[PDB]
Amino acid sequence: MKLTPGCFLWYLYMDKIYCLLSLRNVKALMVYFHLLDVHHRNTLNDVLFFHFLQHVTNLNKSQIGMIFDLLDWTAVGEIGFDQFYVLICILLAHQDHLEDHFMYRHSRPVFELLDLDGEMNIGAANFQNYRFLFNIKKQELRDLFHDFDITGDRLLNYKEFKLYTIFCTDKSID
Amino acid sequence: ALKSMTFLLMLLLIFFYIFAVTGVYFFREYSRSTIEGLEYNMFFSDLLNSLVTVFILFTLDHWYAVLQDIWKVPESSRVFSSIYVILWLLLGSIIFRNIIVAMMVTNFQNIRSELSEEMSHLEVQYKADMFKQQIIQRRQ
Repeated sequence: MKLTPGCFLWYLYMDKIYCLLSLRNVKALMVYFHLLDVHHRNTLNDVLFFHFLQHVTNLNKSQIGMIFDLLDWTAVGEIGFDQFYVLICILLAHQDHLEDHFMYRHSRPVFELLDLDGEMNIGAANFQNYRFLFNIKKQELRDLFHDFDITGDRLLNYKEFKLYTIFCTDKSID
Repeated sequence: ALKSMTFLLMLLLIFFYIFAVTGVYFFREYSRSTIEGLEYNMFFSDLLNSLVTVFILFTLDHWYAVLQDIWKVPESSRVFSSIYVILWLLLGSIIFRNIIVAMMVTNFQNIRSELSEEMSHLEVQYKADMFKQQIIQRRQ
């Protein structure tokens, strides 16, 4: 197969949701994951993940640890190859201007990445983690949170988050 | 609550300040008199003593006995001094105690109000979730 039907469908979805599908991006990500995973046990250690992040994106140690903790939902002390590929696709050369619009588009659910708790509500800690992952001003983040919190309970619903993302995408396109 | 204590506390302390510094030189002839037999003389002597005694009047303990011990001053028809201290103690005590208890129960009121609106929003979200569950089920 062409590196499993699940990853083939993921690549098809990425090509349908992005203007450019690149050339062997998934293959390069798999090669980097195999290079990072020394034991080839379909898992990578936190030290290896931090070393790869510092070598590629030159991120801070605390930011790399926070990203690894957010990605490892199993909390087993290791990061899987699928999780590493998902993180690489979420980054997608974040220094580019179009990468901000790509991150605003996010993924098919486009809610669970922000909602680390998983209770269909994103808190101030999740907002701070998102602002650490993607560069945004503190005042702008506070204004966006105030605009999103219509009820004033400081909770972000899935429908409200989808509407806010749609409005942001429409404003960016226009 | 103590975050909500913003202006009422400085209003209280500035009323304490103005009334104490007014009452310093009102019963001046109480402490500054040649009467041998007296025991509350030191109450109205110093500025710090004035602060302590007007705080005592604020707490309203033995105001009767304080007034009788100041009655050993020659009674100048009580036209200005006794009515001043009585008005000060009564007004300050009742106004400040009442204003603090009112604002504290107001704090409890808005605490319960925000709690109740949180549960109301949660119930509305639950109703919307159940309705969207029906919508999804019919959509399969």
